[PDB]
Amino acid sequence: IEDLMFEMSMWRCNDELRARADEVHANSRKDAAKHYIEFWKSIPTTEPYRVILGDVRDKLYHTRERAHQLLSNGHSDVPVEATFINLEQFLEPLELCYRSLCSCGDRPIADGSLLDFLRQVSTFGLSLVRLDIRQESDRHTDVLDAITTHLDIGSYREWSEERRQEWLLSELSGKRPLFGSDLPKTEEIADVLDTFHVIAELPADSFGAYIISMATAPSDVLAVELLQRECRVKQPLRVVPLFEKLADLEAAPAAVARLFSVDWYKNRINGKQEVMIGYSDSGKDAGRLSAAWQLYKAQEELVKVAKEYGVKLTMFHGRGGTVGR
Amino acid sequence: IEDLMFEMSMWRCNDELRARADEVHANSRKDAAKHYIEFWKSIPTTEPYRVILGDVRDKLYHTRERAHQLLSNGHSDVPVEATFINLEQFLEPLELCYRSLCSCGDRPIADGSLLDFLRQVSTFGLSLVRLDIRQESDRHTDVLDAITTHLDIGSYREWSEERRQEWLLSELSGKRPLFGSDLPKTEEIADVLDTFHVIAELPADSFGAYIISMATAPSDVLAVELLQRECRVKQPLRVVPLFEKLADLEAAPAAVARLFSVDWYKNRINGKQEVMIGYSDSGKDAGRLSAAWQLYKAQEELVKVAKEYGVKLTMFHGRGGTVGR
Ligand SMILES: [Cl-]
Repeated sequence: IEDLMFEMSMWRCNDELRARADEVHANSRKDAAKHYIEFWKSIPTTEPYRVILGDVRDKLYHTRERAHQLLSNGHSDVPVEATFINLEQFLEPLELCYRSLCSCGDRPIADGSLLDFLRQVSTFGLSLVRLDIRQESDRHTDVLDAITTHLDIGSYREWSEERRQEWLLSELSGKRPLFGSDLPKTEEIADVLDTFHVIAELPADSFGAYIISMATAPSDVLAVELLQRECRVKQPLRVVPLFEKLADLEAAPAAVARLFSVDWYKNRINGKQEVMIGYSDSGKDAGRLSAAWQLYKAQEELVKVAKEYGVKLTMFHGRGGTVGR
Repeated sequence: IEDLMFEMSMWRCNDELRARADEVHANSRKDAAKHYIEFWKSIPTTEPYRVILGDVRDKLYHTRERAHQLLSNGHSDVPVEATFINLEQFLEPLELCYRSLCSCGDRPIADGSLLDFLRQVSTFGLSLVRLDIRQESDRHTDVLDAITTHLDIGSYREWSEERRQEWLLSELSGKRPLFGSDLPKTEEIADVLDTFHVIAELPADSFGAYIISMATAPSDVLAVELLQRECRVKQPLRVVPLFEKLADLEAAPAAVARLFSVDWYKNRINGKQEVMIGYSDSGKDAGRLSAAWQLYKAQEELVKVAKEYGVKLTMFHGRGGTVGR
């Protein structure tokens, strides 16, 4: 950011960026700000790009200090409003600089370091990569079974698929909390519940998708959805199944259509769905050729099903480095 | 405590108090401890009573400091283990000094300042007085009705006494949380829920009884019990009805017997029940004579009911200062 501030030494801006620069120079905090090396003096309105980028540097500093404290200890005294909280609270001031530069005939300048920076921000965000959480279905099954046993209502394990679907649906559309603090938990059970609490405690733009290994029925996706909602995951992430064994690839389109049939999920999925297609285990239990061909059929029929339900499908290819995977 | 430390200058103790004083002088924290004015030097095992009472002063000092912080700000860094947390963790060392003194033929000394102190602790505890929480039944009903309405299960208001009873019982004996953070609350609703949260945050020996104004049915007491359990009140306080209007005094023995009829409540009540008897409103809506007489009969029949159910009843007489109350 300091190198970018050095280059954005222009003085022409449109009335927009001038107004905003006046805003920042208003709350300029006439202080020494000696923790910085460069630009430790309050930036003058002569060079307005440097003013706005100056506020951007302050919010970066405080974001770094907050993350470093949050990591090094368990907590941080750094105020959240002093940091970039949004993926675009960061982007906004840079967008403004770009609009101003183009407005003032400086598109060549704007397409330089400022553009590089814009693409880095829009591409990498506040957390360099979005993290996926992958876990096998049977662990979610164990969790739910502990819950239904504890609620004196049966055993989710022993329940047929239809019973699982109806119950999960009723609990997702219901308004009463499920388990409480007093739920008996295995180390595994508490592992997955705690991972959900960890996901809820953390920023939304840090995570990607929750991938369910050995997914076979909608009860598994709905299970993860309910387990998220009940772990108070404020902005729950998209759930995606992983079909890797060959039989799962044969049965996959049927299962996806049956999932989209659920009006609730089709309404909350918001027209977009991702499903992972594994390449590792297919050519292991059956013929490599049979695996490749069945994969082709799988992609084809998955797209068919998604178009049939008016949902934008993006398929996740779990390819390896070796041709055998 | 310092004056007590000064008088307890004996050198004879039994082996019990000797062992303990040696323990305390072991972890004596060989430091300056200059915040105290008197006894700032590590107390020598020569004066064992002073060793023990000296530790008592450390725990009192830290208890006062924690209480003062907890009051003046919202929180305290003072570790809880440094304080007296139990109303008798305090009593123990003093009991020990008393036992030791009597062992050594010093019962007279034990019956001086030490005894006064024992009685002051055992009578006033860590919180000078135990605080009652009183609220009228209709407010608990409003809360419950908001919950049953929000849970799309009906209207607690419109429900018969029997329906209220069966539902409350099922919820008391159930293990699932009731409402969540998303329960719509009036300012009154959130008032009573918040008082329960305040009760849960605070120590148990700080509170006494929860008095229900306008109590008429077991549903009212069961209601307060459920609201305590659901507000995570770890050690819920005893619920006690208040009969003050003349009709309520007439119906009181019946309503109290009807309460004891619920085996669930009678088994949890631990053989003890308190019920309040108001003296203010009776001689206002009827005569003073009719009210006095009805109060007498009411006490009589209440005792009969409690003896029939093997419950030790203690009655709370809300007498005023004027004869008319
Ligand atoms: Cl119980």
